[PDB]
Amino acid sequence: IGKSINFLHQVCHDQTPASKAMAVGKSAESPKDAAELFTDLENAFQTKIDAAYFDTSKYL
Amino acid sequence: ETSLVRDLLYVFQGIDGKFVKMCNSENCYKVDGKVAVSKSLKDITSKLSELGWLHNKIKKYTDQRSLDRAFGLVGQSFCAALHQELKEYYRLLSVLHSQLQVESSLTLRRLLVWTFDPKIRLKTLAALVDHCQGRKGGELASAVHAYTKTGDPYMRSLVQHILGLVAY
Amino acid sequence: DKFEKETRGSLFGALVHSRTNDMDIKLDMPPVPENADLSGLAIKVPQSI
Amino acid sequence: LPSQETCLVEDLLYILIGVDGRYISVQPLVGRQSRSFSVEQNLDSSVKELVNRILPVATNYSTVTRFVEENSSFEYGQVNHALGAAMRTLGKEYMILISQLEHLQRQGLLSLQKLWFYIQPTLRTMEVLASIATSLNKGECFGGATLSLLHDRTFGYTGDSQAQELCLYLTKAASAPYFDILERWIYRGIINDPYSEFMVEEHWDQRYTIVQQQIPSFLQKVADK
Amino acid sequence: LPSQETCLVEDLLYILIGVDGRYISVQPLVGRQSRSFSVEQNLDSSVKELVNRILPVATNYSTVTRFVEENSSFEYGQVNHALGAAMRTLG
Repeated sequence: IGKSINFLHQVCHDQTPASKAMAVGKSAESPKDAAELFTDLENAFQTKIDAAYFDTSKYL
Repeated sequence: ETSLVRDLLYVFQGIDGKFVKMCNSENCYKVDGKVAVSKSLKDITSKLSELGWLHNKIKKYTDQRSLDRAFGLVGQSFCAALHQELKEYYRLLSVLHSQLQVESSLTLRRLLVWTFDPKIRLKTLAALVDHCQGRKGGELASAVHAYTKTGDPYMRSLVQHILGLVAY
Repeated sequence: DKFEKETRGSLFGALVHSRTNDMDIKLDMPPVPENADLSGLAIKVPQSI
Repeated sequence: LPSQETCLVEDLLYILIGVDGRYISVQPLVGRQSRSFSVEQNLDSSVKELVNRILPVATNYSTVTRFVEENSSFEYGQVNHALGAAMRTLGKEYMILISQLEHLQRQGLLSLQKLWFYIQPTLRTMEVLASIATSLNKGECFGGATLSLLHDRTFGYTGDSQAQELCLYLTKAASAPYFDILERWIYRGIINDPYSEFMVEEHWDQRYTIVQQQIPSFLQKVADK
Repeated sequence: LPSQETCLVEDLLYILIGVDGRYISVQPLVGRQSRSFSVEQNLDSSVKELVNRILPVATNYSTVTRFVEENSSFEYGQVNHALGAAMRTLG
């Protein structure tokens, strides 16, 4: 997924794949991990990387 | 007796007190040349011995980092954990002085046991650091997770807070 | 935050009497029960609900 | 001479929590189960027998605590480490009536016969935990076979209310790990523990290695399921 | 023994704003950039825990002194004089 973002830098864009709803996500995540007891997510973390994966592969 | 009650506050607060133990290693055993005292004081000194030693183990790692920008990452998020469970080691130390100075006021078997639940909490934290002296990332993240595989949810939670913050 | 408040309150688990953020509370175990003098005692057993 | 009679009362309470005396000497033995305690003899023949009568009651606790608080801590993390840590948790609450008993002292107001009558229900309570500590050390049971002894024990004993209450409680907090890895295996299909606790041990139509030495605690029909 | 104990509490409160104590001697090394403190010969043996209050106020003055030196004399309005005002608000 980190290789693919570099291939659109060979197309040169500063765009986070397709929608800007991927951008809202970075802002949402940083409070959601911070507010928690001291616990990090990790069974849900692999779920939205699918929704990132299908987005940046069909778009590339 | 009661002098030793003000003395047992000081290796918890730092290291040494009234009568010096002469070592920041090994086990932090009473040295005072008093043996014509009763041998049950001696058995409470050997409990205290691994309380004060387990406290000086937490100081070594966060003071060996002596905050550096080199591995400013993940190494120092683990030290911030070590600072948050130190602060609490001092917080039961303060309700123990509030019992001392009253405006029983002397220890009993109550606090003799009370101390050991922090020992087994701080032991969970000794076991996380003996495994990995390294400051390198993803090596500490493989270190604290090998203690979350174990049985018993009681220490598992304690290592979840560290694994959540190593991960942060 | 839940872990910190719980820990801070229970004074690192050294209070099994109630949780309070007080550093000046005297640590006292409850006096011997009513019927102890009749029945002796046995170990206390706690629950989960 | 009457003071030596209260002094032997106060000395016993440190034997009781399993540490070294003040005039009662402790023998070294390794793998000990009952280490001999040499009492300070007393001048009147009746007060010394009383301290010999309470003496196995303090011994049998002190030994069964000493090795389960450490043996559990050596373990790989199976359900029996969760059991063995739960005995140490239960040993916390033991220490509350003993710490409250000395709270009533600041002069003699106790006798040896009051000490034993206070712990008389609790001596049946510790010795039914002694028989769990004894079997699990004879077999050196792995995590499937602990729970297999332990099930039948809290459902083949009755003899005290507060005793059956605990041996249910702590086996149910050791079964709760086991039940959770059942739910990970019967819903998701993963199997992950440090050391396997089941009969199944993954890798024609062979995909499993099966044994009858770590089967569930319940009758073999659910193990087939 | 408690009388010396409340004393070293009191005397610490005066030290802590990076100011002269009573039985605690402060000497500036190089122009107030570093200042070494000298705690009294204590009649209790909490001496090690006394020094664990020295190192907090040790790192106190060398913030305060540096920035009251920056913003008043160096005359860089951009950042240096501005940030000196900020850290003074945290003072």
